[PDB]
Amino acid sequence: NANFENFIGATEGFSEIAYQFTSHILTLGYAVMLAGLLYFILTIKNVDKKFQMSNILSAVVMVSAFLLLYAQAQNWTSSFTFNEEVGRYFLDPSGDLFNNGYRYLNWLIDVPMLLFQILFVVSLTTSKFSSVRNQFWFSGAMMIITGYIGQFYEVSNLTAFLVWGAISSAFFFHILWVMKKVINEGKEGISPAGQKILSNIWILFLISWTLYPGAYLMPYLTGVDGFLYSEDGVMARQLVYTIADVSSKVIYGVLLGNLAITLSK
Ligand SMILES: *C/C=C(C)/C=C/C=C(C)/C=C/C1=C(C)CCCC1(C)C
Repeated sequence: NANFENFIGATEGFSEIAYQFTSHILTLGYAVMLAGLLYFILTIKNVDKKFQMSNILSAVVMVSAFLLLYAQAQNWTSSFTFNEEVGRYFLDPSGDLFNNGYRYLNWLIDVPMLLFQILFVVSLTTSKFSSVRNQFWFSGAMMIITGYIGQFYEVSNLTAFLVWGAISSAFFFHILWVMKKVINEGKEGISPAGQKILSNIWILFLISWTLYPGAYLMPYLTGVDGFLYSEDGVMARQLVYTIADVSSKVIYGVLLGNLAITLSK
């Protein structure tokens, strides 16, 4: 499937470093998700019943993430193979080829649940649960779908690639706007400690989620002839994605659990 990983792998190839590093950073990804899974399971008892749906959604996200990131990892290593002559790893015809599908599926599943789960920890004031939920779920699904559409043109048609990226961005923008409202309403009438944690959650959410569109554009951030437009851009992209995954899923989940506990007090 015509993507950048495959482009680079089929033309320049990947240095030992780029291929080993990338492989290791992916393994950390799914490793951390597994640890996260066990954490959210074990600690579920630490929060009042009325918050436990958040912990549950954390656990489920962990399952999803671990399975698909693990599959992704195996895909990476399988797709590229070493050539003694040039001393680099090249896209392997006997392999399945690298597939972004695993990640974009993970997003499709995880995005709704991550947005949903905060609604079980914080209380809204003037907004309706059902309104916020539907707005999250819709825009979350649209954002990933348009992104996925765009990813097809990454190499083929960099114009459409960006256009769909921008449409995706629009939906992203809508999500941020709703989450801002949720968090602000969540703060009213809770302890300053809780407000502290909600402030932190916002920042983590804002940064961690923005990493994704960053890694999506990563290869072209230096132009077509740029440094990033290479195995290094693949390296960077996958690193950032992995940093975003851990942040947006595990750390996000941890913080919500901590918020829940202060609200039990
Ligand atoms: C746990 C996985 C998460 C939270 C994935 C989130 C993914 C995004 C917020 C993706 C955003 C994108 C854009 C805003 C434009 C470019 C295409 C995407 C999908 C990377």
